[PDB]
Amino acid sequence: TSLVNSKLSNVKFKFINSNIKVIKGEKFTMRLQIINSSSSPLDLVVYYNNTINPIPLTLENQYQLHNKYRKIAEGIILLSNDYKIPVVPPRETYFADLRFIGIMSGYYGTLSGLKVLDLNTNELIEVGNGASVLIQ
Amino acid sequence: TSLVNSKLSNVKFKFINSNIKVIKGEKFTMRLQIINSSSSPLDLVVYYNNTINPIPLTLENQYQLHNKYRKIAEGIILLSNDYKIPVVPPRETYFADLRFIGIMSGYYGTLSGLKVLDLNTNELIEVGNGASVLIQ
Amino acid sequence: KILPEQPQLELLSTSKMTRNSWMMLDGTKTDFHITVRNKSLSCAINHIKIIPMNNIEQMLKPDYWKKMPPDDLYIMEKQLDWLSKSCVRIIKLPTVIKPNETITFDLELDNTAVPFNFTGFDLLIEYGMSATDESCIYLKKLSIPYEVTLRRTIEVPSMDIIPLNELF
Repeated sequence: TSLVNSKLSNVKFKFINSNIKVIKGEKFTMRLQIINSSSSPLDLVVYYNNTINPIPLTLENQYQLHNKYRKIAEGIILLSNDYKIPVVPPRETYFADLRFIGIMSGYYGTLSGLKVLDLNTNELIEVGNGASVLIQ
Repeated sequence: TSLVNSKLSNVKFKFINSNIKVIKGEKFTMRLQIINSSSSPLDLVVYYNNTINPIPLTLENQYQLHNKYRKIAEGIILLSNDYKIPVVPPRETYFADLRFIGIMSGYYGTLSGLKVLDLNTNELIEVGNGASVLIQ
Repeated sequence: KILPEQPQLELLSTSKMTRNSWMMLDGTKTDFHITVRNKSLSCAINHIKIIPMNNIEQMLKPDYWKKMPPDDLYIMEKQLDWLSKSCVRIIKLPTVIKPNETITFDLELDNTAVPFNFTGFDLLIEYGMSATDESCIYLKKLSIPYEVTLRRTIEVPSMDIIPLNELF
């Protein structure tokens, strides 16, 4: 579960420190490791979207879902948005040094929003499931 | 004479301030204008040669020539040696911001050694003819 | 019909140029000097006017405003107006030249807000000699071109808002 794989590919993603706790408002860093062994390099780009995902359910469940999506959207901000991971040559590894800062205290277990787009087949793998950020 | 063009090509070179006077020891900056209008971008690379040119003349003239070559060789140094001027697209211009520092007091009129190599046809044009550095 | 003697301007030199070529770092504002001389030996000009007009003001068809919304119309036309007025400008120009006088005047090229197709500049001047106090001024034209190239520098390609929720 913590180790997240990519569909229709062989690449692999893993946070070196998947569990981190830090005071709110202090920028922190996460080292995202990429393992590539398929055939060829890639140009995958990582980005965090701070937009409320539209909701599709009773009013209680509907508002629970909206609160969850709001906290996901405007809780954490990635200070290297639309980053271009340069090259990941075959049978080699690489570290994407992501930088964040939290603004809304909470427990962002398996944080969504952080999703990495592969610019070879338009993959939208949810790489952010291997994170357990806890900002006070 | 001060304005120098390139043989077997249309690119043209000119220093903004070809007449510069600075105290010896202090590093100075010389702004080289490139004109490109021929067909296509160039990948020219500029360097300063700090080796004594081998001599080919009586002893008098031969030692005069050797002293001149030594003064050219170990007088000035380019602090951006082997600078790859990135691109000069056609019908445009570019400023190669060369940076120097002198170590021997003298008048280096039409200084040699500063020669720019073109990595398309191996042109070894003498771009330094439009420089008149004087340093005390 | 026979007109009196007319003058001429030569463009003796420009200070920081090489055959009217320059580079700009897309946000920095520079300036330089223009030197001209009246060739005529008998009478000189009593009227100068500078009207720069670059490529983009030259390379927009007369009907651009037909089918566009008000907001983009305002944005583009504000850019055009600023480029017409607050762009490359003259400071401390002369008002009377003398025969065979090499006069020099300054020119400030300010491009803090120009688009990424500003590759061209066609400063044209119309000096003239007043007639013999009869009814008119005899104007002329001179259309010196400049080929300035604009590099690229810091640019913002995206935005967000994300309002705050909790004090720190």
